[PDB]
Amino acid sequence: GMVEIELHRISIFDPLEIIL
Amino acid sequence: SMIKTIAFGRYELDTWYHSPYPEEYARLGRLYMCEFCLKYMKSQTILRRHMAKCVWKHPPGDEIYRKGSISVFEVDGKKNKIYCQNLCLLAKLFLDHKTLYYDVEPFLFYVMTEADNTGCHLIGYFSKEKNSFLNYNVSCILTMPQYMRQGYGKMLIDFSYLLSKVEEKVGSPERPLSDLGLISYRSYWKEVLLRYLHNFQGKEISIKEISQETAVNPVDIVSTLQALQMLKYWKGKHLVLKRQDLIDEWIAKENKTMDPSCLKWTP
Ligand SMILES: Cc1cc(-c2ccccc2)cc(C(=O)NNS(=O)(=O)c2cccc(O)c2)c1F
Ligand SMILES: [Zn+2]
Repeated sequence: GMVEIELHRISIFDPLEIIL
Repeated sequence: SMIKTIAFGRYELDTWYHSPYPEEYARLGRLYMCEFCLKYMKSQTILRRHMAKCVWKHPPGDEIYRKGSISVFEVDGKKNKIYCQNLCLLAKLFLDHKTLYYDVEPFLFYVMTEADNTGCHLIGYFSKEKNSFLNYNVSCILTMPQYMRQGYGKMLIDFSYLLSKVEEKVGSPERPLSDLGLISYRSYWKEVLLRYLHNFQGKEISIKEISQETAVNPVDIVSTLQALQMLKYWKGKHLVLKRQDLIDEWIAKENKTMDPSCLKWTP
């Protein structure tokens, strides 16, 4: 359950902190 | 074998792509269609005779959505083979990449209509495999030319993801999309996570939770997050950049919205 997007890979389950 | 125009309801439409109508019909270059049962005929005289006796006033199948003048009918290709074949041949006049027309039995067809002072008119549809093992929640998707770029396509796309949500699946349209269809999905994906992000005031988010709520595929969410320049990378962590520029520009937009409480359907 990972996404490859450019040039690294993300995990669907990792929390991504929202910012401004 | 090239058809140039069709007569559909009160509209005359230029056709765009080849569709394998029987050569006896195709070689005339022009088709006359009943807008209700989707039968195709050779002449307007024959069409006039047909409409005078045609019993159909709406698609077959079950009306599984109604709000105001908008309906969605679920048509089983195994139970309404002829209608669905006529639907697929019509669709092929406006979709370049559609390849299946006659073996409609593996498919469900979701047909959206609008009722008005004349009748209950076809707006568009999407087909869907009854068993997709590649998680396609849409096979082919189209609005009729007279309803393109007027919000109806966004309703159709939204309805496809509404079905996925009730199914508790995440899905994606099968590729390749038409030019306009890809344009429409990207715009819809952008609007969807702007609504999610505007309606959300936690401070961390996983792709999973967005995907689980919206039923949008994780791949589509990330490419939309990159398309909106909101997917940034600092140190070793990926971040999401909330552009209120966009939530406010989106907030200025508003009917042509699907109402989930008006869905009478279970998987
Ligand atoms: C999937 C799809 C296909 C076709 C199509 C494809 C091939 C042949 C004919 C039609 C048309 C539309 C449409 O109508 N898009 N415009 S939209 O509804 O106003 C719209 C849609 C999304 C976001 C918006 O902000 C506005 C569509 F969504
Ligand atoms: Zn008819």
